[PDB]
Amino acid sequence: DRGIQMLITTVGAFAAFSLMTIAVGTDYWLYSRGVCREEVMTHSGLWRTCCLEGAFRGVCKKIDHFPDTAEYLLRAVRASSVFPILSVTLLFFGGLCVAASEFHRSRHSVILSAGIFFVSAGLSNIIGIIVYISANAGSYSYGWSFYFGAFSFIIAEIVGVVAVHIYIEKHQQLRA
Amino acid sequence: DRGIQMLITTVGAFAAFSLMTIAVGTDYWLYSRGVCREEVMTHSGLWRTCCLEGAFRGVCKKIDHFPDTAEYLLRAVRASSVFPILSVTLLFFGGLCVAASEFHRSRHSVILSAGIFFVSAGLSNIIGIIVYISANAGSYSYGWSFYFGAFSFIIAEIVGVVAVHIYIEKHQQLRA
Amino acid sequence: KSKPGVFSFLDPLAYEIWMCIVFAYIGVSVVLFLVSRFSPYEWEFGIFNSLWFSLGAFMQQGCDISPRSLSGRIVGGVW
Amino acid sequence: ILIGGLGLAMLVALIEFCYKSR
Ligand SMILES: CCCCCCCC/C=C\CCCCCCCC(=O)OC[C@H](O)CO
Ligand SMILES: CCCCCCCCCCCCCCCC(=O)O
Repeated sequence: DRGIQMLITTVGAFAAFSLMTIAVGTDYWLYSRGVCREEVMTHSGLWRTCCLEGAFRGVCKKIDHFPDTAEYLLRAVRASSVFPILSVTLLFFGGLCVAASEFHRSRHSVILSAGIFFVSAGLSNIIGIIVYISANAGSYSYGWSFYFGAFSFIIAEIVGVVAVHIYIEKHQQLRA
Repeated sequence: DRGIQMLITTVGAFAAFSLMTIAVGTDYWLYSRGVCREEVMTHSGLWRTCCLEGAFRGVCKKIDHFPDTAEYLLRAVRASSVFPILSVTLLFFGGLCVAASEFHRSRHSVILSAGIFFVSAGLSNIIGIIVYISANAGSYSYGWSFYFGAFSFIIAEIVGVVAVHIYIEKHQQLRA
Repeated sequence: KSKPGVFSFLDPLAYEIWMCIVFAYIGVSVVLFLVSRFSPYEWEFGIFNSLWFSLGAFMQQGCDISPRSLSGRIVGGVW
Repeated sequence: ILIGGLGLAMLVALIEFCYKSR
């Protein structure tokens, strides 16, 4: 099933990267009641907050991420969205390795490295989610951008597993 | 690694002994508010308490350990500091055995003895620390003398492990 | 607001208890190794496996291997 | 009790070892 395995890997890598990039771009992480500048229903993301109703509806303002070392570091890390961006980077590199595999069948470690990138992307994603949620804590709901990030994590981990299976089976078959 | 094992053992024996002896000697176990004669910041060891700011800065006085049979025994044990001293004694004997092992290559048990001494020193050290902490609290901070004791414990246990490995390897090589 | 604090899960026990747990862990692992080995009748409880046994015992996760001797069982039982 | 048991364990190990030696 190597053809199907590679198909799953490529489709999944693209899906994870697309979902994660959209999530980092779009502004439907959180539904709360803040202000785009009275408090009304809004819809914030990682960078901008926007009004969901009333006169200033459609108006968005840059999130004042800033207004205790730990509080400072959390605020810093959440302000820059280090971890969502790092997960996007690693998904990109994983996709590059998956693409490069076919054009260079000589070296095995390419697809292995793809797998490892994907796994690491998932871990960065988790850290991101935790930092985001924790920084918010310092009524509400989560939007579809948040869930895009979550589904990116799941798919990334699946693709990592499949990639490592491909590498394992190549070394198992060729060695014996 | 035989030469390297013995080098680690000897260096470690000396390091553990030196750290524990310094710790038992020096007077920076605890940073707390008291009087070496209004009470100023001070630093205490096992024996002397000394003010580090004020008119009497640099003055020292013998701790009054004895200002409920269990309380009496705790006070006794912490006054004599039998356990830190016993830890130093056993580290000394372990070091002596390590030195002697270099001579009597016929009798293996010498190095095993070293091992056991070091392990035992570690146990007495831990009892020491518990007794010390238990007696004190019956704000504050711990100085570098306390941490010297702690590092002595760790190194002692590592050296004990290495010594026992040396003996095991002797009795394994002999069977072959 | 009293912000919880990143390592606030340690709060139920004093810092001294945590540090002593770590020391006790090392001492238990080393004694289990020692009483399991120098007995020349037998010589699976090397140092690395001793550390793993002790860690799993503390986390109440059980073990691949249990001590079989009386000495190893005493150590295991008190831990 | 913990450190007591470790001490006891070491003692029992020595005894059993000497017994099995002779
Ligand atoms: C085959 C089995 C091998 C067995 C292996 C032996 C290890 C036993 C383990 C744990 C119990 C020890 C804890 C109980 C300690 C008793 C001391 C105690 O409780 O003292 C209270 C004091 O009397 C105040 O009044
Ligand atoms: C048997 C090993 C179990 C693992 C135990 C975790 C150790 C936690 C860290 C110990 C150092 C001190 C932490 C407390 C610091 C504080 O909050 O003041």
